[PDB]
Amino acid sequence: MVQPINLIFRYLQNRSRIQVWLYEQVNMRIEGCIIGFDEYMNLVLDDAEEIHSKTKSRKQLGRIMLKGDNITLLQSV
Amino acid sequence: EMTPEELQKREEEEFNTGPLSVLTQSVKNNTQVLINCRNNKKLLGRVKAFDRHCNMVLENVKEMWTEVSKPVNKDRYISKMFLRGDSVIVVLRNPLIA
Amino acid sequence: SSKMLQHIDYRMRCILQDGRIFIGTFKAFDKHMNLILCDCDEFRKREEKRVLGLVLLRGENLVSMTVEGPPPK
Amino acid sequence: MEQTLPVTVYEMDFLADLMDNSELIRNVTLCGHLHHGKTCFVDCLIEQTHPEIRKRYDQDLCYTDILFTEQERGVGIKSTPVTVVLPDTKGKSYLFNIMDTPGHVNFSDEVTAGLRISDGVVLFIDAAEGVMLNTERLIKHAVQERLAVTVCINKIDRLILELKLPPTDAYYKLRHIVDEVNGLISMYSTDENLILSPLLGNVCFSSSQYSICFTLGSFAKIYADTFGDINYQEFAKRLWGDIYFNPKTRKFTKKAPTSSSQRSFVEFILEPLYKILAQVVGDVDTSLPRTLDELGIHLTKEELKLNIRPLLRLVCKKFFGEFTGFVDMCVQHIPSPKVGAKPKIEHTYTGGVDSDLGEAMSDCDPDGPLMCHTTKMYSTDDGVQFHAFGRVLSGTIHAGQPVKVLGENYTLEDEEDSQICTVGRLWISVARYHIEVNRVPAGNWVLIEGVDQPIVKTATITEPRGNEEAQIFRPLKFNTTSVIKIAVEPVNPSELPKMLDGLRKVNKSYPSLTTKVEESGEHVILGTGELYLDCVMHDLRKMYSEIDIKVADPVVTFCETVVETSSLKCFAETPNKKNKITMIAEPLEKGLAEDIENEVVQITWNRKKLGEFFQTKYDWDLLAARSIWAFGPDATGPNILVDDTLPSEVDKALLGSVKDSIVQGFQWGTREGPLCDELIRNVKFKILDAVVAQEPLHRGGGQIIPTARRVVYSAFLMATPRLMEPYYFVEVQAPADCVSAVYTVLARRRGHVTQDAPIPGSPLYTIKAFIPAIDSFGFETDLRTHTQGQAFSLSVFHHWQIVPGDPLDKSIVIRPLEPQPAPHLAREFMIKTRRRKGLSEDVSISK
Amino acid sequence: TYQRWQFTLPMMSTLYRLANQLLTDLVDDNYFYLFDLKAFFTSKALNMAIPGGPKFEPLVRDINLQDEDWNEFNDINKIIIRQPIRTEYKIAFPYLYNNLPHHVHLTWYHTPNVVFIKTEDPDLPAFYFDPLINPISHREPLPDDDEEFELPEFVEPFLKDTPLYTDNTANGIALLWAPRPFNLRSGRTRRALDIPLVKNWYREHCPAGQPVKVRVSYQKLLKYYVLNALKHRPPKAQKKRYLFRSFKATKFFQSTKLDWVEVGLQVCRQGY
Amino acid sequence: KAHPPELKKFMDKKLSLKLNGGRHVQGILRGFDPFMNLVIDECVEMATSGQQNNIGMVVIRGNSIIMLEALERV
Amino acid sequence: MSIGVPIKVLHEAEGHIVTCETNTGEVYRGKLIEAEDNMNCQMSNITVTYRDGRVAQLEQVYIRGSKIRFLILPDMLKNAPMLK
RNA sequence: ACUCUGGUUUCUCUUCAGAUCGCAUAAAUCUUUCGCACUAAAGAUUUCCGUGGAGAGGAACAACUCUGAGUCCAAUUUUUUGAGGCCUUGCUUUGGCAAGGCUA
Ligand SMILES: Nc1nc2c(ncn2[C@@H]2O[C@H](COP(=O)(O)OP(=O)(O)OP(=O)(O)O)[C@@H](O)[C@H]2O)c(=O)[nH]1
Repeated sequence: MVQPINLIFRYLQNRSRIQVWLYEQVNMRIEGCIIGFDEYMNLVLDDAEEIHSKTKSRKQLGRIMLKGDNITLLQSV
Repeated sequence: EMTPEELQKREEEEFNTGPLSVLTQSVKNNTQVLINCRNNKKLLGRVKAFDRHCNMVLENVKEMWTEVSKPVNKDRYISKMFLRGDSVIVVLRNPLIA
Repeated sequence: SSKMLQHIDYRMRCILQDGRIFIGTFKAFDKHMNLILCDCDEFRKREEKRVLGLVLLRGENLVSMTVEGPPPK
Repeated sequence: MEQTLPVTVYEMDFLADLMDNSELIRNVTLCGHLHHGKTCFVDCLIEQTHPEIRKRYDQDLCYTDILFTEQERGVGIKSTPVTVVLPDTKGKSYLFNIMDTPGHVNFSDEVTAGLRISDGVVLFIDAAEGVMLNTERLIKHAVQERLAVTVCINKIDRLILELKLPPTDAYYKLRHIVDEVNGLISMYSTDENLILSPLLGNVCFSSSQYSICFTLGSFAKIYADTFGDINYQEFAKRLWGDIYFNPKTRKFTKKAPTSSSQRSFVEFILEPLYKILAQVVGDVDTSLPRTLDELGIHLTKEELKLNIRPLLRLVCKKFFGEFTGFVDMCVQHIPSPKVGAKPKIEHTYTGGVDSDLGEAMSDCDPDGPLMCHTTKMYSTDDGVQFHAFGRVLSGTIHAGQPVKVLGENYTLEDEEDSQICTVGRLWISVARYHIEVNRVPAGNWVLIEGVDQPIVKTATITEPRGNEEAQIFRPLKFNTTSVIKIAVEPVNPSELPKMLDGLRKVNKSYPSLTTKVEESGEHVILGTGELYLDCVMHDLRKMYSEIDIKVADPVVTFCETVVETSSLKCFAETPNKKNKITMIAEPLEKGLAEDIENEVVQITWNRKKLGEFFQTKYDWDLLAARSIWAFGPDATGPNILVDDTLPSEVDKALLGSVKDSIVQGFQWGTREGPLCDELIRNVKFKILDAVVAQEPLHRGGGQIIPTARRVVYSAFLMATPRLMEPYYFVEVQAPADCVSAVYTVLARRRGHVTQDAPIPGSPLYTIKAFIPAIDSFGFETDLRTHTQGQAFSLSVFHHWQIVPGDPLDKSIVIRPLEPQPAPHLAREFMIKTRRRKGLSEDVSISK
Repeated sequence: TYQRWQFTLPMMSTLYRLANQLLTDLVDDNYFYLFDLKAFFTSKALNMAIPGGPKFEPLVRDINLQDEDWNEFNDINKIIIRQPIRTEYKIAFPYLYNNLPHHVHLTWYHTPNVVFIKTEDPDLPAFYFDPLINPISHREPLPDDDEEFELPEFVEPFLKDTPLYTDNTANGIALLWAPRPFNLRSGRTRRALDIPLVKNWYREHCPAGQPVKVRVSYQKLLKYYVLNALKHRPPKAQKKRYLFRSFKATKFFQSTKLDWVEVGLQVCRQGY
Repeated sequence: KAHPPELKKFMDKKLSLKLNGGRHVQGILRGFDPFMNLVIDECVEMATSGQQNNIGMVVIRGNSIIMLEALERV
Repeated sequence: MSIGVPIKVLHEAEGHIVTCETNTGEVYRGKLIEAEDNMNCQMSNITVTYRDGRVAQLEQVYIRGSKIRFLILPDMLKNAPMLK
C-alpha cells in the first residue's frame, strides 16, 4: 500500500512537474516542481505556473509555498 | 506538539517576536488598527486584547461597508465589540502619516 | 454543559448555515454540536413542512437553535 | 406488548423492532459436556439485561433449569430458549436467540432439537477438565449439521484458584485445549475455514461464576479504554501465540527478547488476572484497596465486607463489565438467519434448495410464504396442552391466523397427515417468562399456541389456500440409538386409557422417546439410559397421567445376524405354486453395515456410481456390484439384496416385474427377523433362481410378498443365526489412586478396558472402556459407590456385538432366576425375549 | 452484646489450622453420594435401608414383596438377570426402578470434581506446577514483526508492580475449600450448645473394621439426624416476651456478677 | 487518536471520487492515511467538459474528498 | 466522556435504512454498512438524488463525514438503548 | 477541588415474622396406623430453649472515612472559515426571496 506521504516524498525525489488542484478554485490550476513537504501538507514549487481554464494564461510564480489547506489534487506532468 | 510543558509562555513570544506581535503594538501604544473582514467590510478601531486565535476586542470601532444601485460605502459607529479571529482576512496597524 | 441539558426533549427550531429550519424534539447533543432531533420536520422558504423523523444533523451545519415547544407527554 | 415483565436494561419495543432486521439476529445454541458451565453463561447474561434479577449470594439461580427435577437433581434435562438484546463491544445491539442445551450424554436429542433451528454453536469447554466425551460428540454433530462453531473455554478460575498453575502453564493448558478442538474439527470436516483460534476471535475465555468473559479484542479494548492511544484491534492480534513484547523498543516480536521473557498473552492478559484473583482472595484486608485504586474500581465499604466469593464476583464484574467478547465472537463468526438460510434449506428441507419454495425460503424474506419449523414442544405447567417452538424460516406467523400443520409422513401425493389449525397466541420466550407478541417475522423463534394437536415430534407450519407444493423439513437425526427398554402397565387396569394418553404426552415431550405397543399387548418405551428413563417415568407418573404405573425390569433391544453362508440353498413357493424364489444368506463384509447406515452409500445413486463404489471399496465384480436391489429394512438399513440370477437362466425383463415385490418382502422380513422379532443387522441376501409365473393374475400383490418373507427367514436360518448386543462406550474420570477400582468395578460386568490415560494439567485420569448395554444397569452407581464418589462415568451407545453363545441350541438348560454363564447368554436372551414378546416357546427351524 | 464477628484472613487461616484435627478435609460433597439427607429420605419413603444407613419402620402398610401374584407382567420367566438390582439402584433412579414411588426426594446428581492441589511447603511459590498434576505434553495468523504496531510509551500490563503472589496467597486460597465456618470471613455468633463438633463425623461412611457396636452406633446417630431433618417444623410466630427481664422489672429480684462455681453451690442448695 | 478510515474494502478497486468544486474523478485506489488523503493509480480526470483525461498516479487531499463510489464490485 | 450520545445513536443505526444529506446537496438513502467515530458512513444500495432532482442508484459508496450535513436515522432507533 | 445529612455502642418497650425465623434441634397432649409403643411411624395442637424485621423511648462517645447530595483543543474529520462579489426567470412583502448559470 502506497501512502500519500510516501508518494509525496517519491515525487519530491523525482522532482516531477507536479500539478496541484485548488480547493474550490476549479479554473485556477498550478503546476510546479515539488521540492519538499511537511505534516501540514505545505508544498514548495520551484518553477510554479498558474494555469486557468477560461483564460488559459500560464503565469509563472517562481518559488512559491502553497498551503496544504488550499490544494485539491496533485497530478504529474 | 514537542513542547507539552505546563509553563507555556511561548504564546507571548509570538506576541513579541512572531507575526502576532503587530497586535501587541496596538495593545501597548494604543494605535488605530484597520482590519479587513471576510464580509467585504473594513473596521477601524483600537484593539485591547487578543489571543492565538486572533480574536480581539476593539473599542470605538468605525465599520465601513459598500452596498450596491452602485457600490456606496456606508459607515457605522460602534462603541465596543468582540470580533472572532477566524472571521478576519487581514489586520494591519494604521500607517504613520505625520 | 447544563445550558443544553435543560433544553433536552424540548421541541426546538434550529437555523442551519444553508438557511434550512428544523423543528423537532431535541434528543441529545455532543461536544462537536451534532444534533439528534426526533420527529423532526424540515422548514424551508415558499413555506413547506417536510417531516423527517430522527434527525442527525452535523455540528458544523448547526447555526442557531431556539425552543419552539415544550416537551410532549 | 401489554404483558407485565421484569425490568430490562433495554426496552421491549426495541426488541420488537430488532426482530424485523434479520441481520441483527443471532440464533445460537449453547452446548458442551456435562456441567461445563453453560447455564450461568445465559444466567450471568440475564443478570446484565435484567437489573432486578440478581443471583443469590450463596446459591446460583440457574434461571434456565426452570423445572423441578432439574432444580433438585442438578442436571440439565431440557433445552430452554432465551431471547435477549445484548450490546456489542462498540455499543451496537443485536437480538440473540440462545438455546441452552443439556450436557448429559443421555439428553442429546434436546441438543439436536436445538441445533436444527440454530445457525451457529458455542461449545463450552471447562478449562480444568478439558475435552471430554460429549465435547467430541457435539463437535461431530455440529460440524455435521453444518453449523458455525465457536468455543468458550469456561471455568478458567479453576486454573488459578484450584490447580494453581503458573500463568505460563495455564497458557499451555488453554493452547492444548484449543489444539484438541481444532484436531477434532479437522477430523470431522474437509474444508478448513472452521479454524478455531483466539487470534481470529473464534475462542472466548470465561469464568461465569465470577462474571469474567473476554476475547483478546475486548481485553485489548480494556487497555485502550484506560490508556486511550492504542488501537485495540491491532493490539488484539499480538496477544496470543509465541509473540513477545520487547519493552525497550515497545514492539512485539516473534522471538523472545533474551530469556525468561513471557509471551504476550501471559504478560498482558493472564498475569493481571492472576493478580486480581490473588489480591482478592489472599490480601483482601491488606492491599486490595490499593490495587482496586490502580484498576479504578471503587467498592463501597459495605461491599469490601462481603465474603471472598461474592467479593471476587463483584470485583471481576466491575473490571470486565458486560460479556461483549461473547457478542463479538458470535456476531463475527455466527451467520445471521439471512446469511445462514442457504445451508439450512440445503440441509434440512426435503424439497431440495433448487425448488421454488427452496428459493423463496433461502432469502429469509419476511413478506414471503409462511414456513415455520418446530422441533420442541413445551408443556404448560398444568400438563394438558403443549406449545410448539420453532423458527420462522419465511413469511410471518400472526396470532389468530389459521395455519396448516404438516406432519412427518406428509408427502405431496399422500396429503392426509396435514391438518388445518388456528394459531391462538405467540410468545417470545425468555427462559422463565413468556413475552406475548402479535406477530413474529422470518428469522426468529416463536412459541406457538393452537397447533399442538396434530404434531408428535416435529412440524412444518405453512399457510392454507396458498403454498400448494410445500413439503416438510426432514425429521431430526439423532446422535444415538435408543436401546434401553422398559415396559409399563397401570396398577389398576381399569385406567389403561389414562396411561395411554400419558404415554402420548411424554412422546411429545422427549424428542427421541419411542413408545410402541408390542404384539403381546405390552407397552414399551425405548430410552438412552437410566437418567433418561428415570426422568421419563417421573414425568409420566407425576405430570401427564396422575395414575400409578408399574415398571418392568430394564432390558435392551437385540439384533439378529449370521456368521457363514447358508449351507443348502433355500427356497419357497407361492400358495399358487407357480412362482418360486431361491436365496442364500451370508454376512456383509467387515465395515459395510456402518457405511450403509451412515449414508456413505445410498441406493439413490445411479447404478454406475454404486457399482464403482462397491468395486473399489469391497472387491465386488461389476455384475454384482451394480446388481444391488435394496438396502436393509429401511432405505439405509444394514442389509443388502443382490440378484445373482443369470440372464440366460431367467428372463431379466420378466424378473423385473417381481423386483418391486421381492424388495418389499425382504424389507419386511428384515424388519421383523425370525429369532426374537428383532432387526437383522449385517446380512447379505443373494437371490439365486427366481422362477416367475408369466400370468400377471398369478403373481404380484398378496401372493409373492409373503413368499419372499418366508424365503428370507429360511435363508437367514440356514446360515448360523446369532444375536447381537448393544455395546456401550464408557468414559470415566477418576483420580490416579481410584483408577484400579475402576478396573475392579468393570470386570464384573463383561467390561473390557480400551485405555486409561492422564488428563494433561489435571490430577485426574480418563478410563475409556466398552461394556455391554445389558451389563450396565447400576454400573454408574457401583463405580460411584465403590470409589466413595470420586469416580464418575457417562456412557453412550457405540456398536453392536455378538452375544457369546448360540441362540438355536435346545441342549441348554436355563433356570429361571439366576445369571447364566457366557457360553449360553444368546440362548437365554433369545428365549426370554420370545416369551416377553408373546411368541411361541421356541423356533421352528425349517425350509 | 457479642452478636457479630468480623475477622481477617490471617486469623481465619490460623483458626483453620488449629481445628484441623476435628475437620473432615474433603473438598466436595461427592463423598456423600447416595449417603446424604435426600438419599435417606428416599430410603425411608421406599421402606428400604442403604447398607450403612438408618433403618426406620415402614412408612405405611401397603403391598408386600410376597403379596403380589404372578401376572403376565412381572412373570419371572421373562426376566433376564445379569446383576441383582440392589436397593441403591432404586434410590439412585427412584422412578425407573420402582413401582409406586412416593415421597421420593430426588438425590443431587454429580458435582464437578474439585482438583484443589493442597500445598505442602510454605517455601514454594503459591502458583507452582505441582507433581500431582499430570504434565502438559508440549506440542497462528500472527502479524510480522516488521509490521508497524508500537505500544505507546505509557502503556504497561495492568498490575505490574503488584507482585504475583504474597506470603498469604497460598493460605487464602486454601480457605476457599475450607469447611464452614472457615470459608467465611464474617458472620453471626452462635450459642455454645448449638455447635455440634462431631455431627460431621458420623455423617461419614460407616467405618470398615470397627466392631459391630461402633457401626450400629453410627447408624443410630444417622437415624436421629435424618428424623430431626425430616420432622422439622418451622419456629412459630410469636411476640418477644422475655422471662428474666420480667423477673428484673419487679422489685423481688436483683443482680450481681458471681463466679460460676459459687452459683452452682447456690443452685444445688436451693433445689435441695 | 485519528483512527484510519474504513477503506480496506475499496483498496485496489476502481472508484469514482467527487471533487469539492463540483468535480469528479476516477481511478484505482492504492492507499490512504488518517487524514483520508488517497493515492489513486491509473487516475482518469473525467472533467465536466466530457473528455476523459488519464493521469495515473495522483494524490488527493482528504479535505476535498466529497464522496467515494466503488465502481468495481466490492 | 469521549463519545457523545449522537455518536452512539449513529453507530447503533447501522443495518437499517439511513438517508444522508451531503454539503453538495446530494441525498443518498440506503442500508448503512459500517460507521466510524466520525460521520464517515459507508452505505450500500444508495438511491442518490442530485440537486436538480436526478435519481441515480449507487451500489457501494463511502460518504465522507466532513461533507455530511444532516441525516435521518431509522424510526426504530427512537427506542434505542443509548437514546433512553 | 468547597458545604450538608446519615453514625456507632448500650438498656427498655411495642408489633409482624413458614425465613435453615435455629447451618441447631427438646418435651407434652390428641388422632390414626399397625404392632402386642422408650426400644414406632404418620398428622395436628401446645409449651419451652432464642432469633430476625420494623417502630418507640432512654443514655455513651464519634462526628464528615464512607454513603450520597448540594457544588490542558487555530493548520483536512465538526468550534478559529472558501468566506465574499456578477447574470436570468416567477413573485416583488420594490427589502429582496427561490432555482440555475457564473467570478473569485
Ligand atoms: N469453578 C467454577 N465453577 C463454575 C463456574 N461456572 C459454573 N460453575 C459451577 O459448575 C457447575 C455447573 O453447573 P451448570 O453451569 O448449571 O451446568 P451446565 O454447564 O449448564 O450443564 P448441565 O448440567 O448439563 O446443564 C455448577 O456447580 C456451577 O455453579 C466457573 O466459572 N468456575
